Amino acid sequence: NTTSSVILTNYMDTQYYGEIGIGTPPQTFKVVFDTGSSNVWVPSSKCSRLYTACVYHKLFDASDSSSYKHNGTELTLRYSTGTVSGFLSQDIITVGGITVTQMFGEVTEMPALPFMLAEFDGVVGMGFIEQAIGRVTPIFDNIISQGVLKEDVFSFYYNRDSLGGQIVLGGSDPQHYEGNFHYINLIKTGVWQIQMKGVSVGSSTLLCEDGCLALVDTGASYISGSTSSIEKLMEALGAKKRLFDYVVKCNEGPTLPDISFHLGGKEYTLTSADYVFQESYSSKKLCTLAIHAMDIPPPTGPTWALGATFIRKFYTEFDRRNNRIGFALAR
Amino acid sequence: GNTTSSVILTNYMDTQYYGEIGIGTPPQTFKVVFDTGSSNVWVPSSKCSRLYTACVYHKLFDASDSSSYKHNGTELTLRYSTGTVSGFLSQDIITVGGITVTQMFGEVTEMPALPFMLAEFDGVVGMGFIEQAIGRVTPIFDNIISQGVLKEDVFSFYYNRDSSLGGQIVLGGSDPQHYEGNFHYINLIKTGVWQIQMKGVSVGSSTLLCEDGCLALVDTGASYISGSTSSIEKLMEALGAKKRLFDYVVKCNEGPTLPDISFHLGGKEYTLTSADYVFQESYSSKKLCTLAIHAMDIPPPTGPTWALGATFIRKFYTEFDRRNNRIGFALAR
Ligand SMILES: CCCCNC(=O)[C@H](C)C[C@H](O)[C@@H](N)C[C@H](CNC(=O)c1ccccc1OCCCOC)C(C)C
Ligand SMILES: CCCCNC(=O)[C@H](C)C[C@H](O)[C@@H](N)C[C@H](CNC(=O)c1ccccc1OCCCOC)C(C)C
Repeated sequence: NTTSSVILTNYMDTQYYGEIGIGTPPQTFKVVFDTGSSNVWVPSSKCSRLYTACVYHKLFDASDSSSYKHNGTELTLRYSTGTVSGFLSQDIITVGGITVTQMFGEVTEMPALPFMLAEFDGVVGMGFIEQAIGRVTPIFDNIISQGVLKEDVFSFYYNRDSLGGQIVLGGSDPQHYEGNFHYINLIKTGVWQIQMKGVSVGSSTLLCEDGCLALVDTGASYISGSTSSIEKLMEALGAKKRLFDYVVKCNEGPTLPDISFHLGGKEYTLTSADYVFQESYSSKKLCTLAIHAMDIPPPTGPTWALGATFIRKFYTEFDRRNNRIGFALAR
Repeated sequence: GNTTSSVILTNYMDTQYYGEIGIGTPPQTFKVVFDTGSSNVWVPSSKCSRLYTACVYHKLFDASDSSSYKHNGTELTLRYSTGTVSGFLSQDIITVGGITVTQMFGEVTEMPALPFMLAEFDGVVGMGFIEQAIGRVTPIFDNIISQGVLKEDVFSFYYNRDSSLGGQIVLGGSDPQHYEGNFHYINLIKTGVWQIQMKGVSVGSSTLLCEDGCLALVDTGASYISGSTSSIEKLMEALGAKKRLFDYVVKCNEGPTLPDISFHLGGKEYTLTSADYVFQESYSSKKLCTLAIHAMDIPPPTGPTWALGATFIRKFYTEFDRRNNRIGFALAR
């Protein structure tokens, strides 16, 4: 019976990473926990000094984990934000309390933009075996294997910028949501994607009636749409593009409509407050939105994806055993 | 025997963790610190001259309202690492969460404003052993233990990342809703004090410091992790932080990059990443955020020691096991 709770760090509301320890003795890295992919990886005490990205991070030393059993496979993880390439090996990862012996990637090649913007070191994928590049069996399907935690559900709390945020493997941590869940169902097992039958703005449904797809990605900073969805949405908030990104001007952020994401029956609404990055109400300044365009490519893509922005407002729970997702007001 | 009481605590800015005791019949309630570095109990006294303006700003024990107060009057002076208080003895019934003890305590009559003008708590409930209690005033935990009440002769401290309950002490056990993983116990070097042998602090990668060994008192009534000036400043050299008089300070936009500090308590490696020890009020180029580790030299009564205060208890649930004279740490949640 377990609830293993991993406490997270909220770095500027653009990224929340918590920590695993790998090896015996454990070597701890800060990692993001990603429901949009399935492979666990950390940098290697091997990663080329010329990837400022290796240099900078923390690096796994395969020769200090007594328990380490190498394997070899050149792994190539193409992520929607950049592609890392390393080689596969085995050790003991400690998650919270739990201890799983898990094959992971040792990243060797690591392309600086963006993993040097990564304030973290690696990713644990809470995704599916079906997404796992090279059928390496993911940590949750594997922790599940040993049968220790008490429900195979795991949930995410992301806090506003303090606690920071937590993952609870085994159930929900009830102090951080209010009311009871209402679940939405996976379209097909293999992805934590669900169906939005619309995105409204204030009142009027603007797009995505005759619904479009929703990836629920905990390893994502924002709400994302296709360039042109996001276009029409910005176009309606009044928000305008500055150079990179869209802004609105701070004193007017109170004015903006709500977006409402109609997920299966219910409506998950977000106010200006939840999506405008409000460093003041100054009349004299521009304030960024936390909704962003990002083209996800088509295995998985092209899809809208609900990352941190959504999850700060709604506690999410990933009900692995019923292949569905729950949401409740987070607090 | 069998009982567990739990005291609840209020967390003021991860710096002050105070709970509340009731002394007297009727009870005068006082906000106090449950301190494992000292072993006397004291509260400000009605007789404190209000020229000490800490006594103007605190709540005082007016002993002519307790029907139970038993005079005793021996003066004692309490010399803490941060400042000294002086006063005399008294006896009355203190309540420490449900449990009731008659207890000899100090009525403090001279309370120097620095640093107690700065303290949200009114007094101290020393949780140490009798070998460090000034004047042998048999410590509150030995009194509850002679009462035959508790399920186990242990107390546990849970200090919470501030922001709903601030923390919780359990008397007689350990609450497994605030720890995960298994306990890890480190034995005491001597009986008399909650101090354990520690070998090597690691900044980032290599055992930078306390290589061969040094002591670590695990003091719940202290906000920071302390180390000897002669040793912290080298740790501080490495982290590259600045001295600003009483604390250390780093340019705020560095914080979230500063290398993990690791502690080697008795056979495992307890580790703080840079959230754990950095008071991130900003991510600016300007603004200096404060590191929550700073130097301070505990005097050689209790050796010169590293003191592991609320920055470590905040991550590892601590069970002070008096019964086997050892301290166990586990993960907090
Ligand atoms: C198996 C190959 C992946 C297939 N699936 C995908 O690519 C999904 C569309 C999305 C994918 O999971 C995506 N979440 C990956 C993320 C993206 N991370 C970054 O690119 C990243 C780098 C620097 C700074 C921030 C970044 O995002 C962190 C967001 C997490 O904080 C909540 C991983 C690497 C932590
Ligand atoms: C029995 C006499 C032995 C004295 N020995 C010692 O001085 C010990 C080594 C340290 C001692 O435990 C020390 N921690 C005492 C504490 C320290 N507190 C303060 O100095 C202090 C003053 C103002 C504001 C806060 C302070 O710290 C409280 C921190 C507790 O919150 C976790 C007392 C005065 C409440």
